[PDB]
Amino acid sequence: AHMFMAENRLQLQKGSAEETIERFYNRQGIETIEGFQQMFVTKTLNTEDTDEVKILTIWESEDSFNNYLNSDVFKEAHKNVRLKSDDDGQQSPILSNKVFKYDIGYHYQK
Amino acid sequence: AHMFMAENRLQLQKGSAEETIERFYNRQGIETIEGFQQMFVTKTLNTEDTDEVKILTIWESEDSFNNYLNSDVFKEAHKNVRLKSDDDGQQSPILSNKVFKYDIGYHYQK
Ligand code: HEM
Ligand code: HEM
Ligand SMILES: [C-]#N
Ligand SMILES: [C-]#N
Ligand SMILES: [Mg+2]
Repeated sequence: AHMFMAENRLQLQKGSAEETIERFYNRQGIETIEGFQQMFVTKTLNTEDTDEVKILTIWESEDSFNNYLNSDVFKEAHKNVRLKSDDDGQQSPILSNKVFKYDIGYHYQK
Repeated sequence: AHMFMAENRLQLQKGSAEETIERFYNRQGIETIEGFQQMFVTKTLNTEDTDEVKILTIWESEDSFNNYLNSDVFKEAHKNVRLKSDDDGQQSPILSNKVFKYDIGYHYQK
């Protein structure tokens, strides 16, 4: 069975990458989720006028990802997550998010 | 301090992801490079035009990755690689590559 990766790509107001990444430091239950293997939270290195933060999650299967999305644990972790565009998103530097999905065809870990 | 991720993004002819991914199964020395940690080879799902395959490499530092690019093993692994546009490359499904670079702000592995 092929592993699976999801990417949540966040476009952020310039300068806000570091404060946004810090939100991911403390766990909110992902460690309890069936099929979850790893998470990376990254800042893209470039000269763009917005920041880009990506959340990569590695899963034993797409199904395990799908089940996480429907889970109480996911819902709870995201209850206070808002976008700049939301009516109550005044304090949010998160301009947009876009989800990308991938088959992991090969993995090596030293 | 912070880990580092490099991405090589391969823009491929439609349908060629799987044959391309198979070329990455066999290690060619990257695992001997100081600071190398992990490699993922991904296929982007639900693409309708060109196929897309990404090679993600995870490093102890940007310096480690920089050293890999200068290495003999990098050279040896890539010596027979051709883009479709190369004089002898017409049969290659590889249309282009683009490199992206990331600071890893947070990582969790179950
Ligand atoms: C594909 C759907 C999504 C996945 C797989 C995902 C994954 C995750 C994970 C694994 C965590 C850590 C939670 C934990 O430690 O238990 C998290 C938290 C977080 N996510 Fe997502 N997420 C998704 C949707 C979104 C969306 C749409 C946004 C909008 C910006 C977002 C922004 C955030 C933020 C800001 C945090 C930190 C939580 C906080 O501030 O309390 N996520 N997410
Ligand atoms: C010049 C454009 C590049 C193209 C078209 C390309 C394509 C390829 C191909 C087709 C292979 C498998 C070779 C084979 O069939 O034996 C390969 C190997 C590999 N490439 Fe690239 N590549 C390029 C540059 C890069 C860059 C810049 C990186 C890192 C950012 C990278 C990371 C890797 C890794 C880790 C391997 C496996 C090497 C090993 O196991 O030692 N490649 N590349
Ligand atoms: C959420 N990423
Ligand atoms: C080469 N990727
Ligand atoms: Mg296909």
